[PDB]
Formats: sequence, C-alpha cells, structure tokens
Amino acid sequence: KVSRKSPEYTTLRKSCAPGAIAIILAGRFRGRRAVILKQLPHNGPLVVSGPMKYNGVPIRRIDSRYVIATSTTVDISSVDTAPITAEVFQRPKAEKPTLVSDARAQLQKKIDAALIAAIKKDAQGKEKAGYLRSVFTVKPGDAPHRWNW
Amino acid sequence: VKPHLRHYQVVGRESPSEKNPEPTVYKFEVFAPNFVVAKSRFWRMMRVKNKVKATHGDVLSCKVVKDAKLVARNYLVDIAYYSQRCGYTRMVKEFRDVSKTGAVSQAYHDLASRHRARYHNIEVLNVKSIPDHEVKHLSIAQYHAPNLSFPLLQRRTKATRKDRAIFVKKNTKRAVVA
Amino acid sequence: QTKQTALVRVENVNTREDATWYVGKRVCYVYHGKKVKRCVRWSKAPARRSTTRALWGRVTRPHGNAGMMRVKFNGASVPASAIGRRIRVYLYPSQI
Amino acid sequence: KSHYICAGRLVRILRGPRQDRVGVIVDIVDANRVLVENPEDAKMWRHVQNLKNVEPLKYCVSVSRNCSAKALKDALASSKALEKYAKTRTAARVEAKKACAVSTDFERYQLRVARRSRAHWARKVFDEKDAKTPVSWHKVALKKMLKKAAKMDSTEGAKRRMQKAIAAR
Amino acid sequence: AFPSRKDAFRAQRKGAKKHRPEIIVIDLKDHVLGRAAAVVAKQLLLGKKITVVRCEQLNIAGTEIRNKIKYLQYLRKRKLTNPTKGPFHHRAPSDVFVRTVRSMLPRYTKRGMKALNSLVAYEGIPPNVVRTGGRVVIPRAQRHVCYRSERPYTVLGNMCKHVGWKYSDVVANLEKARVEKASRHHEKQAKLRDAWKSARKEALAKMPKHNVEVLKKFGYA
RNA sequence: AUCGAAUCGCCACCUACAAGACUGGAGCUUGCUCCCUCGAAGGCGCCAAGUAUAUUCAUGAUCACAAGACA
RNA sequence: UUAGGGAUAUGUGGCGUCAAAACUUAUGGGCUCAUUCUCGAUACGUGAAAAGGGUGUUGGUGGAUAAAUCCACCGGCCCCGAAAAUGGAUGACGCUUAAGCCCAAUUAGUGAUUGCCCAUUAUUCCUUUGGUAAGGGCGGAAACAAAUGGAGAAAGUGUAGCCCUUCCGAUGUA
RNA sequence: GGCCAGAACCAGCCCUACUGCAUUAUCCUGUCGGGGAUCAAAAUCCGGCGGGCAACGAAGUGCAAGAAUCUUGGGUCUUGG
Ligand SMILES: [K+]
Ligand SMILES: [K+]
Ligand SMILES: [K+]
Ligand SMILES: [K+]
Ligand SMILES: [K+]
Ligand SMILES: [Mg+2]
Ligand SMILES: [Mg+2]
Ligand SMILES: [Mg+2]
Ligand SMILES: [Mg+2]
Ligand SMILES: [Mg+2]
Repeated sequence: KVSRKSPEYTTLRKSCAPGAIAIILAGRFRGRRAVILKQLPHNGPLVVSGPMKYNGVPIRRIDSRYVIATSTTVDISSVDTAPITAEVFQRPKAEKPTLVSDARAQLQKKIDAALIAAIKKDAQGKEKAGYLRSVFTVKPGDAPHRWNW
Repeated sequence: VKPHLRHYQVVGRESPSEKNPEPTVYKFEVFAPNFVVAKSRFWRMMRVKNKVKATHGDVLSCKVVKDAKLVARNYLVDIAYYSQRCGYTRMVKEFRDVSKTGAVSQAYHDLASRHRARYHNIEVLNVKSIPDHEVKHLSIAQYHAPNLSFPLLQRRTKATRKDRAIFVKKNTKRAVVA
Repeated sequence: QTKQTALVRVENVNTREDATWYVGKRVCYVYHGKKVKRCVRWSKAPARRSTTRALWGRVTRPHGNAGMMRVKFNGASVPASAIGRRIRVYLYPSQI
Repeated sequence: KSHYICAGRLVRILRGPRQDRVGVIVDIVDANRVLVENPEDAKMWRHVQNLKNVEPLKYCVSVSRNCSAKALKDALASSKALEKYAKTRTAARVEAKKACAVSTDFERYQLRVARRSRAHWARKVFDEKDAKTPVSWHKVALKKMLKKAAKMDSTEGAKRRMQKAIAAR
Repeated sequence: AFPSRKDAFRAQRKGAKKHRPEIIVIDLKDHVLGRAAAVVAKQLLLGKKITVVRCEQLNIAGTEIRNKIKYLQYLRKRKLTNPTKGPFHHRAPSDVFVRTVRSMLPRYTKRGMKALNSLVAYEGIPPNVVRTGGRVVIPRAQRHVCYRSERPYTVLGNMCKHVGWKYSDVVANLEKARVEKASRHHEKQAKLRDAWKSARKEALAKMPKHNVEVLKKFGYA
C-alpha cells in the first residue's frame, strides 16, 4: 500500500521490531547486545542503543543484516524515539584537510534514561539488564545453525 | 522399511472381434513395483497361457490391493524361478511378516540372495496367511512360543546423524572433531 | 578441478540442512604477505596497517549430504596455498 | 543391563521421526522387526519397528502377543510403567535435551548464569573445606613446607635478617 | 627437532611464552587398521595435527598367520638390481601405520607430504604424550563395532614381532610401568576429586533458588 | 633485532584402566524381579569472582584481518 | 559427439582414503572366511581356466521311518583341482557388524511418489562468427550559439561491418 | 572519481515452501460356529451372519493446474537496472 518513494516505506523483517534485543554481529561493538529503537526513513538502517551504561553501545545506526534480532523484547512505547532523526547522524563535510557534540550527548542521555526505566519496569527487568551486559561469542563446539533465538 | 513390491489385480481381456464377440475376462495377481510392470506381466501371462497378445487386447482395470492391518503372521509363498541348468524350480517357503506384499518382497530378496534369481525369472504362484500349527519349518515355528524373548547382542548402535562425530574422547561423550 | 568454486568444511556443520543455513554468508581467508601494503582504513585507522591480508567470498550452495559448502570468492579464485587452511564463515548477512 | 525383547517390553526409539519416544512391544514378527504401540502417545500408534531402532527398558508390562488396544491401555495403566519411567534420570535427560534444543538466547543466558553461580559457590565451598583439610596442590605444598620453614626461620640470624629488611619496607 | 640457538634467542627476544599447537592424540588401541588410517588420512588432509599412540594394539581382521603371510609377501618385493633403494619394509607397528596412512595420501605432492609430516606415531604412550591431554578415539574404526566377534583377528604388535620387530618386550615393559604409575596417581587425587564433587553438591544449597530451578529445568541438578 | 605477520579453549577435576556375548549391586525363577547413587553429560570458561544495588564505554560516525590475543 | 564463456541440470561411471560425492546413508533383506601367483570385488577383456571332487556352510525337491531322524537328488557362495622363469600388482592402500556377492531403497510401516558427485551433452544467459537467413528505419521532426545532454544516421555482398531488432548453425584428415 | 566494498529497492529468470480431486472391500468392524494354543486363555487361521469411511499427518495409489499477491522465502560476484 505504502508507495516505494514515501519515507514510511519499509521491507524490514518482523524480528527487527522496536524493542527487540539484538546481537551485534559486526563493527566495533561486535558480540554486544543492544535494543532496537527504530528504523530510519526510506528503508534506512536500524538505530540501536543498548544502554551505554550496560554494554557501552551508544546511539548508533546499524544495518539489519549485521544483527541477530532475538525474540526477547523490551517495551519501548515509553521511550520517545522521535528526536532520533536521519539528520542526527549526518555530519558537515571537511574542506581540504572522546569528542561528542552536546546535542548528541543530550540525546543519548535523555533516550538512555527512558530506556533504562523501561527495562526496570518490565518483568524480568533485572535478568534482562544483565542479559544486555553479556557478550555473545562463538565457542568451540557451538552450532548456531541449530539454535533458536 | 515398506515393501518394494505392490499387490496389483490386473483385469483384462482380448479385444472383441467377429470370431470372439464376448471374450473371456481374466483377473491376474501380480506383485510389481508399478502398474506398468504389472500390465507387462499380465500381458506376458496372457500371451503364454491364453495366446492373447497385448496388441489385440485391452485392460479393464489395473488397480492395487490394499494391505490388511499390520499383524505378525506366517505367510506361505508358493514361488517358482528359472535357471539355465536347472530349468524351472518351484518351491514353497514360509515367512514371518506383517503383510502379503512384505512377505512376497522378502521372498524375492531371499531368492535373489540364495539362488541368484532376478525379478523377471520369478513367478509367484500363491501367497497366503497360514496358521501357527501348519508351519513346517522350525526356523519359522520358533516364533510361535507364547513367551518368546531374547536380548539384543552385538548391536552397532549409530548416533543421530546430527550428533555423529569423527573424534570422541576415550571414555567421555565429548566430541573433538564433529 | 575448476578453481572458480571452492569447498569449505565448517566445524559442527555435518548435514546438508546445516549447510543450507550458511548459504549467502560471507567467507574470509586471512593470510599474510611479506610487505605492508594498503588496506581498508589505511588513513582512518593506522593501527590496521599490517602484512595481514584477507580474501572475501560468499557461500553459494551446499555440497553433498555431509555439510560441505561451495564458496565463490570475489572476482578471483582462492589460492591453492589456502588448501587445508583456516577459513572464517561469518554470521552475516543475517536472516534471523 | 541388557533387557530381553519380549511382548510388553518398554522400548525407546533410537533414531527416526519417532526418536526419543517410548513404546510397548506388542508382537514379535521375526529376528529383525517388532510391533510397537503406546496408547498414551499421539504419534505412537501400532507400527512396525526394526529391532536396531529400539532400546529395551527395565519395565515390562503383562500382555499377550497381538494384544488389543484396550488390553494394552489397561496393562499400562495398572503397571504404571510410564509413571515409573518418567522418574528416572535418562527420561529427565531426554526432556532436558528437548528443552535445550528449543531454548532461546535468553534461556541460554539464564542457564549460563545458573552454571556460573553454581561454579562460584562450589569454589567457595571447596576453599572453605581445603583451608581445613588440604587437598589442593597449593595447600598440600604449604602444609609440607610449613614445618621446614618454621624450623629454618626460628634461627636468630633469620629473625634479625627479617626485622632488618622489613624495617626498610 | 632440537631448536636452534637462533630460534631460542629470538624467542627470548620476543618474550613470548611456551607454545603448543592444537594436536589431537588418538589412543589407537583396539582400532581397525585400515579404517583408522583412512579417517586419519582425511583429517590430515584437512589440516589437522595428529599424534597416534598405542600403534602396537591396532587390529586386523583374519588370523595372525594369514596376516603374517601377507606381510611376508610384502617383504618378498625388492629391487633385484639394487635391494638398497628398493622398497623398505619397516617392522614397527607405528611404521606400519604410517605406511598405511601414506598409501592413503598423495605422497608425491608437497601438499601430501605436509599432510604426512603432520602425523606422529608411537608404540604405547610416551612421557611427552601422557600428560598432554585427554586421548580420543574413532568410533567409526573401533573393533567392537567393526568386527563380528566370532571371527578371529590379529594384534598388530603380535603380527609385527614375528616379522622382525625387536622392541615388543621393551614396549610391553614400558607400558606396564606407565599403567602402574598412572594407576598410582589416579589412586591419589581421589580425595581431590571427591572434594570437588562434594563442593558441587553443597553449592546447590547456597546458590539462589531460581538458579537451582533453571539448573533442574535444563537437567544439571 | 629485524619482525608487521597466518593461527582465535582453558584446566593442578579430561589428561588411569578394562569391557561390549558388558562394566551399579542383589536374588533365583535365568529373564524376570528387587534395591540403589536409578545406569544418557570430564570440570570450567562466554563480561558485577556472581546473579544484584552496580558501573567507564560514543566521533573508531553502518560491512571490512578482532583497530587485540598472557584466559 | 566439439564457436567462447557462466549458471543450472543430467549421461556413462561412481559416493572408505588416494579422489568430487553416504563426514564409512537407512530407522533394508540375505549369502560368504578364502595360510607365500597371498578369497572376492571393471562388462568389452579365456585381458585365466575346465573335466572331476568336498561329512565347508545354507537353500530347495522327491521318498522313508519314528523322538525327531536318514535316503537319494538339485541349487548358492566358499574350498580342492590349479606348475615358470627381474620384485609386483582388484588400481594403490586396505576392507571381512565389507569398503565382497545377489537383491532393494533414498532419509524410511510418519503420513506418498528428485539422497549425492563428476561431461566440450541438455536447458538457459552473455558475446562472436556465418546464413538458402527473417524483419524494421533511411523525404534529417519541431525546436535548440558560446561563456556554461552529447553524438551519429552510408538505399548498403564484402570495411572501424549504414543503423536497429529477430532466428538458426558453428569440431574435422585429404 | 571511470576505484573498492556494503546494504536498499526494480524487471526478468532460477530454486524452494504451501494441495486438491479420484480410488480402496482380498479391506474395516461386531457376532456366532469351527479351529488352535495354553494352567486357563487370547491370538495366528477358516467359515456363516450383521454393519461399515482403517479416513485426510488414512493409505507411501492414480492424477494434480495450489498467482512466494494476500502471507516483506531464498538466490543472482550466474543477467540487466
Ligand atoms: K632377504
Ligand atoms: K547388509
Ligand atoms: K549477425
Ligand atoms: K557495400
Ligand atoms: K552487495
Ligand atoms: Mg589483526
Ligand atoms: Mg554443477
Ligand atoms: Mg572425499
Ligand atoms: Mg551494416
Ligand atoms: Mg570448420
């Protein structure tokens, strides 16, 4: 129904829903567990921020192909997620050539505060808080092809 | 495993003509992998017995006969096979099976193993379920005991295909290469 | 032999149904040369500069009933010096 | 041990689409095949099983050859063979294997946490016991060395050497 | 073999600790010779480093006299013009196993020679192998699942000792001493093993109850 | 000291041993019954040294040999 | 049966290692044990063997007698017959709960009717080349400087082939 | 940027899922009589007689045409965007 040219157009799979806890498979924070917040418009990348207090993953954008979306979810409805726009991650271009902007630090601080509260309010919140602090690794003898997530 | 032979009843006749306006209708018992082989055997029997060729006849039916409910039974199979030196040898054997098709397939395997006979040199004369007290061979009669039991010895038990391994620790179940 | 396609045996993948899970996954052969040449993020990440090199490819289909997989490397075949050597089968592109 | 293949013997299916399921032998066809049925299992209707695919159990209900379904049900209920089997360790292991097969990532994390907690408390208990009665390598070595160290450190030259080089620390 | 002084100085200069590669040690006792050899050959071609011990306890189907006559027929082959440089007929069981594995490999290519050189074979379990780690077996190649028990079989050590192997008694004495020493050490350390078992039992009464519940759900308690 | 490398499980609980026509133990009835620790796990390791109240992680900006490796 | 390349299928032949494929498949049935040319395992290729024999084992057929026997007679596999000159060839190793032989499957009495691996073959895609080739267009369509959409358009055997579209064939000694 | 890599979507292919129709009877039951074997049975087995769908994950029997759109299958560094 939604036109392919409209920003509201997504072909994302059902598992990568907002609130789902996802294992990061590539990039700097590989093996970490984050929380899927939203998907950027125009079938853009997912936005994950596993609370940086828990695992150190900031508000980042990640392709849905480099994440394993698990069946464990967290109620995100209390989290705004509106201020996370595509223009947040855009940067000015250099001309013929850790530090974080106050806008990015403020957005992370406000989002993570509402994200941590949503985890605490949820049943098994302490178990899911420690779930996000754990690290996923492929061990000798592991068979992820046989697993259920 | 289910039997590789199926029970077919092939009903056929010669095509009516001016000499034979109402031809005789023949019913045939065959055990064949498929209905094409069933019809081939039916027409071979009609040619060698009733002098009727497949080109001058027709087939009214080539249906399959459903097996009875599975019960451990004794099946008497009267069968015959051809060898060059021995000619036609007819024998009667007893088998322990759960179905007529299973017993006849077991008979075909037994003939192939013990006498080197193939499917097209074997004619099944009859197969029937006989009582316990009519069994002659002791190898079959030994299963009639009311209290029959035995242990499973020398069993090469293989692991599940998903759990099989190449290298396993000596006295543990831990797999080193799998 | 046809060098355009390679056979890869992954640990704990011992069935064709298991090898079908890895179809489309990325595959890497890591080796080293003799001199430090250019790499990804040669300027962004100078710590990455090394004699370490990697050839990338993808899983195309399973091979046999015992969990082997066919792999096609990007543009060029994998060297025959990689035979009997370690290969990395990554978990992306994810489908779960 | 080795339990005989008899009419009424309880067996567990080794491989196949019916694996890890428990049935009762109701008839013996020949040396290779038997007839198996279990009224309390949906997929365990009367069928033929190769004797290489069954594992005899220690329970054997009282039935006759080619017994009826009602007779099998009554014998199973009276003997309570399934209830007794459910209490063993291999049945619990089969159920745990199924649970692990169907487990999710959160369940795997929970199991890892439980195993780590048990390991930590086992370490604490072992340390407590080993402080009293040495069994570890370091505690046995300390017990062996204590007497010689006490003998060799009681000398005045040793004592003075300690005091002098401790006052410098 | 023996390390060079250059290698020792370089190791000291880099400061790296001791290193041991990933080596699979296989207890070849009561294994079928050809089937174990084929499995080991495929594993060697797949880049594995494999040490095999107790090569004197490998089994072959048939009578010992039949297999002795087979080895004598093998020994009958020699280059008449120059027996030196002809076939070399090794009598040790480990040498027999290595020859059998070599005949399952492309021995005339560099890849096949690397695969063959990745294999080490011993009689018995030598001291440098005893404590390296848990030995493994090949279930596809064990006699109790590969041989009809009614048929006769031969032991490779017994067959080889009658074709010109001199160290059967030496290997027997060394194996007897090894088993005695290992049995003494296993009779010891029983207190340590029982203490660890009791600690695992007692931890269940001190860990959280929901963790014990998870353990019971997954079959660990 | 060149030298940047490929390799990605630790253990001082596996790292003793034997058997499959058996190898938890009884009974006599000898294939059933009974008992037991119930006959289907080497121990850990996987991010709070432990299951909770924690806590630093960004800008390495969406994949790239893990940008690191004394477990 | 052969333009030069890809993908996907097959054929003959195979799936213990060499060597791709059953990481030695089944939750198929029997038969076979073979001590110095060392049982057997590839048709063609006696490219190794008979006549004759066996109280080896396991199947038939017709008799006889009464605790089941024994009498003749036919299969099957194995054994004896069966001796040559360099050391040697199932293909090498090896295999005998076959990796041998006869039969039958395709994940196995569960719920239907394609296990897997290898061609200069099949199907399809791309490019070339040549047709007993098949068609279109070819009366510049209107507009339109630079600084700051573009070019070309040949009435044509053969060219950098006038351009476009379509189909089919392509190995080869003298 | 006429380089390298990754994700999106198009179109065309190429793979997979998802199944309906017809059959059954030498069959399925019950009940009598035999017959069988047991300690007694039961069953295998054979006749009557009365029913009937073994029933759709019944059957390994014939043929299947089910829009991968509903219901974001997979692949295409095997095509071109
Ligand atoms: K000599
Ligand atoms: K067989
Ligand atoms: K042309
Ligand atoms: K011209
Ligand atoms: K791509
Ligand atoms: Mg690196
Ligand atoms: Mg192909
Ligand atoms: Mg292979
Ligand atoms: Mg032209
Ligand atoms: Mg030409």
